[PDB]
Order: sequence, then C-alpha cells, then structure tokens
Amino acid sequence: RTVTVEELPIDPANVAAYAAVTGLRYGNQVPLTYPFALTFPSVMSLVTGFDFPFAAMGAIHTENHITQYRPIAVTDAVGVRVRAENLREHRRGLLVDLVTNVSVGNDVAWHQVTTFLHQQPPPAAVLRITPAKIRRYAAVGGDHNPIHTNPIAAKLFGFPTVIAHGMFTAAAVLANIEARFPDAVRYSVRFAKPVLLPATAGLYVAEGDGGWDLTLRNMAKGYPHLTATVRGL
Ligand SMILES: [Mg+2]
Repeated sequence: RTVTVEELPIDPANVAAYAAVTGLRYGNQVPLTYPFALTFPSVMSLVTGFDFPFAAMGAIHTENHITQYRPIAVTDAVGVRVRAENLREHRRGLLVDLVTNVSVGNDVAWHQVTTFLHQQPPPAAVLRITPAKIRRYAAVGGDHNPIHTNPIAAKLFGFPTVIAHGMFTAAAVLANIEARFPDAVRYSVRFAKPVLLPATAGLYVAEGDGGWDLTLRNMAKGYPHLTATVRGL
C-alpha cells in the first residue's frame, strides 16, 4: 500500500494552465494546492489497486490537509511517496486516508493527508463555476472522475448535475489571500455540500490569527460547501 517516484518533473505550462483556471497567480513557485494535482496519478494508482472494493470513479473527497514546509519551484523535479492508511467505517461508506510526501532533494517540502469516501451578508469574494471551467480543471489537473464532467455518470452516482472537484474549489478560494501566505503554511479543508454546476458561490473570510478562516457558501440557500483554515507554522 505504498507508491514511490524518485524524480517527477514539473511541467511549467501545466502549472500556468492550473493557475489560469483556478484564478491563482502563476509565479516561480507552484501554488500551495498544485501538488495535489501533480501527485494525483500516484494517489490513484494506490486507490485503484486496493485489494478490497473501492472505486476511484465516483469517489468522494471529504477532507484535505496540506502542510507546506517550503515552496516548490516550478523548475523543481520532485520525489513522491504515497501510503494509504486508516480505513474506517463511516455511515455513508468506507473512509481512507492517503498520505503524500513531496520532496525536493533530500528534504520534504510538502505534506498532505487526503480523505476519500467510497459509498457503501456580502461575501469577501465570488466564484463563478460553470461546467466548462470544470471540464477544463479536469483536463489540467488530471482528475477525470466523471461526476465532475459527464452528467449521465453524475446521476448514476447520486447527483442531479455534474459537481465541482473539491480541490478546484479549495484552490479558487485562495486567490486574493495567497500573496500574503508565508512560505511555511498549513491549509486544512472540510468539504460539505457539493457545488452543483453552474453555480455562484460566496466566500467568507475572517482573519483568525495568525492566518485565515474561510467558509464557502451557496449564495441562494446559504448552505456551506466547505470551511477551512490557513495557518503559518
Ligand atoms: Mg488542503
């Protein structure tokens, strides 16, 4: 239950296209969330190879914790390690933790815990999220889970329309604030109601220190799509 890549190259053109579609800045270091996408093929090879029943197609992303110890340069080639751990019963199904460590040289730069489920007032910003943009996020980020792109498959897996990738939303909400993030930062997200597409969602931001609290809501109905914290280390 362990995957390794010794020297994964970074494609800057992909980093640019990731920043464009999520609304983040393309600079010399990759966005804080970008290594989710970079290591995604490595995570899915672990998930798809689970001995027991657990399907990547139609899987649900419930929670995500990123710890960045140091930025990763767009020119870096990276070491990747993934392990899967903490199978639990939930209610809606099987939960599992996928734990990824991304290294530059001998050092761990970026550390993530991803939790998946197999089913068994005026805002500080506004996000417009269309099916087209998410079709584009799926191409660029490489998560082709069809609940985000194929309506017929979304229905089959329980949703009335296609939904946004949780990690699209988790990237997009950092747009304004990311320029003030320190190099060492932790970002914790709890996904709630899926974002049904197309949608216009409002982001609420408080400065609960030394950092930020975030809540993304559906604008008509007001229910939460996610809550998150950003903190310096
Ligand atoms: Mg996260």
